Amino acid sequence: ALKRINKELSDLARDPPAQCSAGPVGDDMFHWQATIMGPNDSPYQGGVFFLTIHFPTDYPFKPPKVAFTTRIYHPNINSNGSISLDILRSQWSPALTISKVLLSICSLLCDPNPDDPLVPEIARIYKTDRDKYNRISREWTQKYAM
Amino acid sequence: ALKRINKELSDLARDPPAQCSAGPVGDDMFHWQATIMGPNDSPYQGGVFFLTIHFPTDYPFKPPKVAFTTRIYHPNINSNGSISLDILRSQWSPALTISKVLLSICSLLCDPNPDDPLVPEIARIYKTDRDKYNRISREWTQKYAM
Amino acid sequence: MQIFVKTLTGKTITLEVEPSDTIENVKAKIQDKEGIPPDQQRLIFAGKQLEDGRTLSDYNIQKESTLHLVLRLRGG
Amino acid sequence: MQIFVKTLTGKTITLEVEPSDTIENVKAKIQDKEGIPPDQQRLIFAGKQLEDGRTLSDYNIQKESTLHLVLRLRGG
Repeated sequence: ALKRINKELSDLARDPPAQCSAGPVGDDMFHWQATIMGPNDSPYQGGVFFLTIHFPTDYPFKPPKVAFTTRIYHPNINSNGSISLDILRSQWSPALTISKVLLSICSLLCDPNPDDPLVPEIARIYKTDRDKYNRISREWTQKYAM
Repeated sequence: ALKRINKELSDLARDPPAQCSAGPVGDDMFHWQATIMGPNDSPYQGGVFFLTIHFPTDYPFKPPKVAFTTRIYHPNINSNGSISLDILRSQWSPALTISKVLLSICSLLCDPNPDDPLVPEIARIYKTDRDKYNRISREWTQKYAM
Repeated sequence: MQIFVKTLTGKTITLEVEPSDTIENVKAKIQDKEGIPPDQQRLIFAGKQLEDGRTLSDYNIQKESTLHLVLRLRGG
Repeated sequence: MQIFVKTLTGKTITLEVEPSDTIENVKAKIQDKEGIPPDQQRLIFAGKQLEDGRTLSDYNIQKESTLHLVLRLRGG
């Protein structure tokens, strides 16, 4: 997995994701730390969100384990930072990259998947009361992401 | 033991343990089934854990046999669900109750005893790399406890 | 009959039911009050996870009993 | 000299040792690589449980021998 991890790391170097960045936290290639700017469209705007990426020994056969460390108000993201994204589980492909995963996560922030939620109460609010969801999501961005 | 088992069963009825419940599985008083919510503080949060309780004929002179049926990542709990808690063995008292045992187990989930482990490799991780232990413990909660 | 449902956030729901009401009916009442579909509902009582096709009296749930509502993830 | 230790998880440890190394020394090397204290270590070879105060040559363990590391519970 080490060669694959390095090629990916360098790849971000030549074509760096906008409003995203990642790297090894320290000297361990398997363990990376990443940032996501709140997407301009989203209610998360202005917040900076930190994430951890851990690569399994079997990577890229098996998907990287990705979680939020920064607190966030999302139907698809729980209090512990765990993420419900298809690309991380069922729909993973060795073809896919961390850059793609980060892009997928940014997209997820813009458009949540309420029907298959990680937090049912938030999903309910997003569905029946979008204004309240946007308003609360903003409160948390300032409270936790600035 | 039957009168003692009933008094305990009813006791939980008047003062029910928070984030815990227990009862006879069926018509046999000796064999009980119990649930523990992952404690809010712990990495087990959001998981629901099931346990079996079997009362020895000699109860309460002898301790109830308690085990996890739900899979869990713990230094003090093994793959087969067996539990290393003092109250279950050396430190049992006829004075003690199932409610107390469940409370003790909840406490155990919040604070593991690595130095006297049931799984040495997990205890090592909890001790030297708490972040990895919290991260893996969360992976198992979603994988097995939701 | 009146029973309580305790959520993970620490809120208590107050339901009006009958002993012959199925666990499916109860989840529907929880949807009326909380707007959570039964899909994402999971009830615990007396050490058991309550099955949808059984009644409250099957689990011998009676007045003022407190049920526990927890998550039911289908994995997304 | 080189010997292997097989764990219950199916991992193989690769140690560097000498025939005069005690079983105590070997457990210390296993701690260097796996971080498990000798307390919680238990070694098996040739039907025997290896005693801490004896050497690898006492048990006639030689190059490329595979030892089995298993649990040593003190009961907690």
